[PDB]
Amino acid sequence: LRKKIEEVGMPEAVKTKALKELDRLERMQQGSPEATVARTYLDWLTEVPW
Amino acid sequence: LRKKIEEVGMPEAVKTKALKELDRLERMQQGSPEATVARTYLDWLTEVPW
Amino acid sequence: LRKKIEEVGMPEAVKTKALKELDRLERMQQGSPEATVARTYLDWLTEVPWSKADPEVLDINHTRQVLDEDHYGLKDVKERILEYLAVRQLTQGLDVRNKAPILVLVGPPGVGKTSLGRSIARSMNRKFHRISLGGVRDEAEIRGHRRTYIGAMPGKLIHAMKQVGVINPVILLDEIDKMSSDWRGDPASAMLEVLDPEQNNTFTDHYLDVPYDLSKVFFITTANTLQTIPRPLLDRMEVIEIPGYTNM
Amino acid sequence: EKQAIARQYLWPKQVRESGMEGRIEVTDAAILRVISEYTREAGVRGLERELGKIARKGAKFWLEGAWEGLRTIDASDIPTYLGIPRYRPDKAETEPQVGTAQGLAWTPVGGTLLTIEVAAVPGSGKLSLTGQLGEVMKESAQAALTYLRAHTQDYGLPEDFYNKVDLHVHVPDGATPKDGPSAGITMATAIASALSRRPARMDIAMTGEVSLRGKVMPIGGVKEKLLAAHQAGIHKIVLPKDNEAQLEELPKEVLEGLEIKLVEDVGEVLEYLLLPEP
Amino acid sequence: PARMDIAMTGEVSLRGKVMPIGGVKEKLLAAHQAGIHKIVLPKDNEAQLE
Amino acid sequence: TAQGLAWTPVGGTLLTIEVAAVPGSGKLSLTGQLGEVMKESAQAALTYLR
Amino acid sequence: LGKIARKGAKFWLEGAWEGLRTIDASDIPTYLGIPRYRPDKAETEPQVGTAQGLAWTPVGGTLLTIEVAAVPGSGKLSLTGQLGEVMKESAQAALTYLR
Repeated sequence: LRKKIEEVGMPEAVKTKALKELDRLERMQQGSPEATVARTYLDWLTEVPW
Repeated sequence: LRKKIEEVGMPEAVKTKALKELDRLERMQQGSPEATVARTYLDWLTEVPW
Repeated sequence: LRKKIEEVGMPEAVKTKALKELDRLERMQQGSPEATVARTYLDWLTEVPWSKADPEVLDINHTRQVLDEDHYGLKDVKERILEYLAVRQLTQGLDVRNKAPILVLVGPPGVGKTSLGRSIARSMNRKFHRISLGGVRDEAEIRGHRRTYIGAMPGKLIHAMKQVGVINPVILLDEIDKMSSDWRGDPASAMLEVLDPEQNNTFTDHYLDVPYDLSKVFFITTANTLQTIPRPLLDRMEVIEIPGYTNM
Repeated sequence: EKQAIARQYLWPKQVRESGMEGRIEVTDAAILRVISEYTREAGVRGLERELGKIARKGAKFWLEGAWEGLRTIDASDIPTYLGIPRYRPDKAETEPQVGTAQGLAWTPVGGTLLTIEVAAVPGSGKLSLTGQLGEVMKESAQAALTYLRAHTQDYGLPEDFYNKVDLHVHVPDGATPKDGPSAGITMATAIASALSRRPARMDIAMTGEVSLRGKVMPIGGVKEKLLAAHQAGIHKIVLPKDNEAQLEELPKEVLEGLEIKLVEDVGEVLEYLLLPEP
Repeated sequence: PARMDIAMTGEVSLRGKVMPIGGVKEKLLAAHQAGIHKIVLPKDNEAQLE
Repeated sequence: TAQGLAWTPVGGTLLTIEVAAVPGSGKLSLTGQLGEVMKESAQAALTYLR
Repeated sequence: LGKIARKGAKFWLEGAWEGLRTIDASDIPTYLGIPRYRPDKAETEPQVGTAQGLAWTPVGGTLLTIEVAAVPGSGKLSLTGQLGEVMKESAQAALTYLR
């Protein structure tokens, strides 16, 4: 997830919140959407072209 | 069920999510939905034909 | 309650689920919700006797005599009943299977529906019951409330079974036109299911887990509105028009 | 086709329902009696229930007394099992009626006979649209009126009725259920019978479309109009001339009762449905 | 003035014809409680007199 | 004034019609939550009368 | 073209009459229905009543034979088709010319 952020050439107005959802980690997916919506929104951030 | 997740032929990520249903349980079987929600969801994705 | 399961005769599925809810016992029985709801399901099941029947009449002539003694036949409603029972003496394949509705009753408010049902239970030589349907808030007087914890309400049908001893009563279904439920989904589904002849043999509730075999039992139904009923309750529901009464 | 559905698959289903196998037997005009009498549906639901009730009365009448194992039910005694005719056995019997134009249409749960009735008063010259009409039946009626005002020497009418006869028109289902104003020669027949004060013939249904030169223009879905006439018991149908083309793709079972009198100018549908024409 | 103790049910047409009625015996249940001794009916529901 | 017979599925009941033929202009007045089919049969009533 | 194509698959796989096939004119109403629209509207024995405008339609143009029924009577002007006034304007204008 970290490399996908740093092989797209993004604005730092993106990479700020990219590193924010890199900060929001270490939680549950099986108990709640807590790292689900985190990782999937973050992968939206990765896979749109900059 | 932990016998059946093998036995219930499934795709790979579905087997994965089924083990995650296994892991979010094993602490609730008296439970108000926290047992029954993952128990009926394990029972559904065992009894859907793959 | 451990002795109770082989104290009371059972079918295999009732026996096995009784053994199951025996097994979830033998701890604290004042809290700890698996134990208390196992005790309730063990009582509501095992105190239903089995392996015995009412006399099932095979005689419309007996039936035509018995029914014509509480009110006096009323020239149309009797012989529709006699038709339904006439195919009951001509069950296909020599097994008593229905493949047919269960004679839901509508009429004016005040005619002898109770007299009809109990009179049938005499004429069919069966044990009458009537359980809670007319104006219910959730499937706990109609159907089951789901277990593994107490707060689950038993079946009033299971109460009629714990009150009866036998395997063929006449379960009255009163005023199903106002049957409501707080449970998402109609109990009319469990109506249209159970009335097909081989669906009661495998039937459960949310209160029932292993198939509580309701197999050998004729059912009957009353209500009092001519227009409004669920659409699945117009298959396997044989509406018989009941009239009011005049001066003679 | 309904009868053959019966004898091949339906009626043995019912006498296997009621356990009476090797006990009851059933004729030609028995099934044809249940068909032309005790249902006017558009499928075969009602026939399976009525054969159910024949099966149950067979259970009782064999039950309390069991003599015969070869019960023949013919077309003379079925009211023992079922009762009164709920319908006309024949719609060849319905006696030329005044304001009645037998419509043909397709109520989309099954073919109908949308009998428009129209009542002609004395009065001031005005059209009333009862039965919850849209504009559509008003303007087709207006077209039929303008055609008729082009031709008042024929129909006995005095030449200036339109100023002195108010019109009251009743339409069951007062909008187009098929979504089509295809009751043109229907309302032409109704209005010409209503204002001519002369009875429109029963037993010949008609369907079409009229326009202001006096033209029976073509319609859509000819098969379903012919099946509605075939279910609901009518025999002669009146269709536009511009449907010779749709007509000959029809599977030749469908065509085997019907007797079509093809028209294109509205004088020719109106020479057939009125016996006292002016 | 109309008449007394004579009641009625029936459908009229815009030609003015009695189109027959359904639930005849039921109407006589609700009506012949009210004791009205002469009730007028459509001609076609002699079919439910019998 | 004319009495109305009906069935009602609450148990049987009755009706009465009350008509005030007021000095007016042909313009039909209906009161008592009178249904549209009563309006149309009123049209047919006055029309049959015409 | 789809209906031609699918019935081509039908008449093929009942049993192949060939290895390569051909369809020319009037080998169509086998493969299709009745021909829905007759050929050019010239064929049609010119009508006593009505000529035929071209017209806009917001999903692209078409023809519109505007039928007119001169009905002997009072002296008025109706307009069926539930027109606006704008046709009554144009009808009265054309009528004025003719007057």
